[PDB]
Amino acid sequence: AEVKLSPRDREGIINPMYDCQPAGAQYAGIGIKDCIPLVHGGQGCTMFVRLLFAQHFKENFDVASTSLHEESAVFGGAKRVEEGVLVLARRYPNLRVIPIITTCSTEVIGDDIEGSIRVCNRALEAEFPDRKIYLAPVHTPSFKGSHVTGYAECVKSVFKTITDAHGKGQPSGKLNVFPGWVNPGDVVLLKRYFKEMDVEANIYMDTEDFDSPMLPNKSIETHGRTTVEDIADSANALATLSLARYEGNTTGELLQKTFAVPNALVNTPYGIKNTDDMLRKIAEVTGKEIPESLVRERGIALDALADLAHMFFANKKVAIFGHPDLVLGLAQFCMEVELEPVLLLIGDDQGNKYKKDPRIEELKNTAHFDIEIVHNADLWELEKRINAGLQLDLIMGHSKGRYVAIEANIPMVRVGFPTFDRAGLYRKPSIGYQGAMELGEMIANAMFAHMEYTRNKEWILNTW
Amino acid sequence: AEVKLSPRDREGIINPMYDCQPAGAQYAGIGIKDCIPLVHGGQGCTMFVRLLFAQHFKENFDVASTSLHEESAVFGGAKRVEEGVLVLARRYPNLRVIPIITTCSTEVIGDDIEGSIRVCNRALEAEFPDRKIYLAPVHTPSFKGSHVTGYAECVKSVFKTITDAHGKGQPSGKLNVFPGWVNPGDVVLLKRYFKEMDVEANIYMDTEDFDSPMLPNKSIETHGRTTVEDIADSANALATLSLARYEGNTTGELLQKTFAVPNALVNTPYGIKNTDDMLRKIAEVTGKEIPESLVRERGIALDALADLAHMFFANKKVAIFGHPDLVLGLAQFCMEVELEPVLLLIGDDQGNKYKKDPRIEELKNTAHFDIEIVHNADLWELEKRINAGLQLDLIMGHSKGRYVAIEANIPMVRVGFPTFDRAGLYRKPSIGYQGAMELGEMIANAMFAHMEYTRNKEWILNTW
Amino acid sequence: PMVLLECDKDIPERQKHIYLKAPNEDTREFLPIANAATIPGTLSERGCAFCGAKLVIGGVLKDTIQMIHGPLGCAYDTWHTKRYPTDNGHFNMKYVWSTDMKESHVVFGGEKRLEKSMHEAFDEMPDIKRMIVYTTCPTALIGDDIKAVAKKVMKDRPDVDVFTVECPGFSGVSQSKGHHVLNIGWINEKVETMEKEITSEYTMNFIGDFNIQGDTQLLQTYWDRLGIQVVAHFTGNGTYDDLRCMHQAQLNVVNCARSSGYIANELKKRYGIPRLDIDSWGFNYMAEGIRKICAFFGIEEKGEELIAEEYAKWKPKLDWYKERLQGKKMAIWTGGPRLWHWTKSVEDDLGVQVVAMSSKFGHEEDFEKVIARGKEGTYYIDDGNELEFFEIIDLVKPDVIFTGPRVGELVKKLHIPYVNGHGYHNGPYMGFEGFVNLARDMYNAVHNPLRHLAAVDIRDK
Ligand code: CLF
Ligand code: CLF
Ligand SMILES: [Mg+2]
Ligand SMILES: [Mg+2]
Ligand SMILES: [S]
Ligand SMILES: [Zn+2]
Repeated sequence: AEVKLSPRDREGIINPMYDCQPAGAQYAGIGIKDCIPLVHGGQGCTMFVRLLFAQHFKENFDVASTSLHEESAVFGGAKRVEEGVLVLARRYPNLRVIPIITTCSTEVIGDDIEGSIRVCNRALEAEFPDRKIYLAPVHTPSFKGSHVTGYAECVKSVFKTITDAHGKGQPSGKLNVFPGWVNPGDVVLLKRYFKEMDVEANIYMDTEDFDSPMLPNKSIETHGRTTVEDIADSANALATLSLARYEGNTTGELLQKTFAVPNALVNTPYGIKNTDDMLRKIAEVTGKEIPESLVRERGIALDALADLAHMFFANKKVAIFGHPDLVLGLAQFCMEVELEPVLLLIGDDQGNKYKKDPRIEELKNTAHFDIEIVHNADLWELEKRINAGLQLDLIMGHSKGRYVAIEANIPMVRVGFPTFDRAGLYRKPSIGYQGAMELGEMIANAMFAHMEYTRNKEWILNTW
Repeated sequence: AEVKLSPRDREGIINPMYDCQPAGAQYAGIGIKDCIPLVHGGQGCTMFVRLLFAQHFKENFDVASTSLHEESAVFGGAKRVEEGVLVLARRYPNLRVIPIITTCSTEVIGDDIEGSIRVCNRALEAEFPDRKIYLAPVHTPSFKGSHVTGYAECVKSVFKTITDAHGKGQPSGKLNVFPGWVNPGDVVLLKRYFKEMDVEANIYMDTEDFDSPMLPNKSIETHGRTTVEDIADSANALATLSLARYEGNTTGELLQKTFAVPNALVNTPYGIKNTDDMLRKIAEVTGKEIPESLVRERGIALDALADLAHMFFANKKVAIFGHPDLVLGLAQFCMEVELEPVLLLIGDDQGNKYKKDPRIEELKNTAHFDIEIVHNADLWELEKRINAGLQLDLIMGHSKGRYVAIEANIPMVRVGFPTFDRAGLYRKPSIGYQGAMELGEMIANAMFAHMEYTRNKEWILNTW
Repeated sequence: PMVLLECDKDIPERQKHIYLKAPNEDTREFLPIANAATIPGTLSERGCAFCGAKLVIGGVLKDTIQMIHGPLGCAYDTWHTKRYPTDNGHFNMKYVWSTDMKESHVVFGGEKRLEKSMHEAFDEMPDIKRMIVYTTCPTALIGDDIKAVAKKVMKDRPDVDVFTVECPGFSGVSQSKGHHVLNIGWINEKVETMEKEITSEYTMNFIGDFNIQGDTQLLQTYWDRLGIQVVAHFTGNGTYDDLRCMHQAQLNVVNCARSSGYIANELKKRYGIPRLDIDSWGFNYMAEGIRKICAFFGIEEKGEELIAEEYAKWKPKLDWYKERLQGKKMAIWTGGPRLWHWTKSVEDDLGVQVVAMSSKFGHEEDFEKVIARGKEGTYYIDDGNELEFFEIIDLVKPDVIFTGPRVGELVKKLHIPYVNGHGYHNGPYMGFEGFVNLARDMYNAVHNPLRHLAAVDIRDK
């Protein structure tokens, strides 16, 4: 079995898979309590991303703009950054953290972000002697990488900034956990696993409360739960568990280098084996046993998947697109349940890294069929392959690919970010044992509906 | 605004909504640990019901037959009962409870079940001196009522049998809870609610482990968790909370009459208000406060539903079929989210009771449109009304109605029993706050898929 | 020898139902007793005579009301449980009818309730003009004369035709009795009550095939290519009126000799139509069957052209599966015939070793067949029960079990995969392509990552 990597053969993009770096830096920042990111550039760079988050989560998140205009585009934008910092601090008395996120415009014009931070620190210390506001420089030119890389850059810069200020102190006894770019339901699941294992951990960022209640007292609780103090404490951890090579492992590496916190990168926990291996590594680093409750949740997942695999999934051809950790992990999950992930699409310029991902060899050693991995892909690359005759039984990806599946009449399961065209997906785990089960049942239910709509042996859904 | 009840106008049935009484009695019994029901009648009355359970749950459950053959139909079948009890006892050394369930055959021929029980009790006491087996007579002629009535009769008889044997003991401090005929996921939710409220409670029957794991040690855990001890302790409870008028309230009533355990019947907790009212009754009987965690789960439900109600649900016409407590409760849920449940179908001969149900008046004071409630309904009644021009946007019911929705091109959400044509529904709550949310999101997601397959403004699923 | 299982120490009559074939035995001394009474309380797999009439045979028809005279349970229980498609939108699977018998009909009689139901069914679906009425336990016990009601309905509604079956669930010991009653009534009453146009020099009935997942439609592609007219299929993808024309055929080809041999035997007795038994499951078996049909008709070259094309299309795939399935151990726990149609065909064509077989309702004839074709060291069980199944698993350690879904879901807990030996996984399973489909499902069932994952205890270091 041959797993072939190839790049997109076009210079241009049609139907981009990801957003640009600043968007991902905004996503990282909105998961911090008392944080309002400040995006240094034109207004669209902020407002379109606030909309994107509202599409995925059906919630508002606070992000501010420096409002670069023509004057500042010609003569420099440092005063827009500096004013924006001060306006934020003046109007939001509880604000503590401001990642200052660059854009294509402010990278091209060369504004000196670090210098503006010195200016702002002096101004803020004079104006607000009893406050401390953390300003983190986040360099995210949009003409490199993608929102995946921008998320990773922003996490790293905010951790560098806060841990530079606080340093190393008392050991905490806790794990640091970087799950990557996951849903609130994934964070809920991880918190349960650590609780059942009696392992204290901080999950960075803790986005559980993005799914916020509508409460009798009209309070707004739609915030990140990761605090300054949580972030600072990462220097004191027993170990870091990094779940996502492209979405936070570089922070785990920085904490290893700076503070001697050992980083353990594991496969992102999609599917059974990857979840097993994550829990094995947790046990190894903590000395805690895996509890019976997880053996049971695992078993329930396997029971559910066994009702589907040979009956409905075997020999079915799947295309998967999304963030690289998710694509690679879902392809591994698909093979556990006899699906055939023949086309994997990863959407950015990081192919030199992806060729070295150890999961590629893992996929080569477990595939019963050839796999094509297109990197630097756009979603036109999927559509064009289907137009040329690629026969797929299932697509797994985010909602901006929906018209490809709708028009080709292929069932599609919504995974990754953003999933705006279905309800509630942000609350459903995709990682872990429960998440494998939930994914498999979404796949089956999408196939079942498709059998009904297309009258394809719809009578068979009785005694499976 | 008129809520009108009317009977089916045909003598015959086309496409029955429910199974017969003995099938319901079997469902009651399989929730008891160390129980094998013995169905006194021809072999189909057992085997077809074991298949029905496998369709809903994708699991085996043990039920035995007395294998009534021609000679018993001429001379009586007592000896088949007596042999069947002994053969069970001899081959299943851990068996403790045997509900002896009658059928149409054995009701017609008049076999004396209580007399056979006395014979068996003597035989068992002699043969197995240090063993107790509880034989409960369950009279379930199939020519009246339905599997709903049979379920209630079996619960009552088992409770009578076991409490007659043990009596009243010391106060337990606990609630008895009869949720009715619900899924494992509904039981999981209820356990959580009582746990968060610090209320000790036995849920009768506790069917959580019907969703059993596939375990490394190959053990079989697909059993009811309700024990003899648990049942016998019902006599000592603080109070009974009955959630289903037609599915266990009469056992709560028996316990009140026999043991002075006060029974509180509440609306079955579909939707927000009914859940609110359940929790308030729990708080009243126990003196325990409703916890902040439930306020929050409620608020998360409401938040989710608010993203759907006026956009997608308002003025959409719904038909609902299923058990009476589920149909009436779901109609109330639908109104909370702006759906219009215009046709409610309830499938058996208990209309004299249904006309007195307090929920009918509740529906009359909340509806903005006329509701037809057809009792003694079959599913042909639904199809026929659609054929005659009834315009529906949604059907909610069990999977034996699937072809009606498929052929009429109407989205359908699977609720109630049996839901064999989709995966995992047994694990998803329908009751409570989380259940209301999960139901609403199933409805939206079914509508969303329908918009895509039918190209009905499918572009609108972007910025809702 | 005959085997007394540990679980049967207290029901030791079961020994006469279980044969373990050993070297040098005269099998005539070891034929299981079959088709005898069930032991109460055993968790036997058996069903009822009504099932055999309505669910298995009559209900297959595409154009016929299935009027179940009885309380509603018997109807509910036989609806959404079969996989016999049709070419008219699956009318047979979409609907079931009951007379909804109530207590007052037990007391006073159900004949007028039946009659009313019958007229309603024809009024509600005015394009349907054919009906079968079945008794069930209580309508038998109360003595309703459904034949007389049907006579009256036909007199009042001359455009309909109605057939009746007396099949209460307590009749016989199993579903088998329902097959017999239906087969003999049909031939006695309805065969030769109409005729159809004959369009070929070569005509046959195909007797004992119920179109599971399209089996009958797949075989029909063979008959059409050979230029053979099938007067009637009994009953896969059939019509009521085709079955009235069965006397016209030149040849009766039988697959299910258990459920449908009765009608073939009476067609031969009454009309002189010869009975040819074949195996329409199995790759090499299918070729033998086609060659026999074509030798009967004198179209042997056409048969060889068909067989050559089918082997070219399918044999390489079959052989790929044999290479992977060789030596695997299989159990078959189904009704009866599939034991003797599959034991040697999976061995010949796939290299699969059938180690244990159980028949719910087979007769001694079925055991004669299976034991003749089956292996030494294999267990042959009549009327097996659930505790036996566990004991047999421990004895023979199957790699795969072909059985119904509920048993499949039980043995999954033991990490043993299943294929649905009744309704199939991804069928059809008859014919050349079908046996490839069977092999594919067996392969995917056993070559399954979940099975290996289930065995791992993550707590072990
Ligand atoms: S204000 Fe408007 S949306 Fe902003 S960049 Fe400017 S034209 Fe465009 Fe573009 S790639 Fe991303 S979103 Fe920006 S950082 Fe550049
Ligand atoms: S052995 Fe067979 S299935 Fe059983 S009754 Fe008899 S013909 Fe029928 Fe019918 S209504 Fe229910 S399922 Fe029974 S108790 Fe009667
Ligand atoms: Mg299961
Ligand atoms: Mg919300
Ligand atoms: S049977
Ligand atoms: Zn392999």
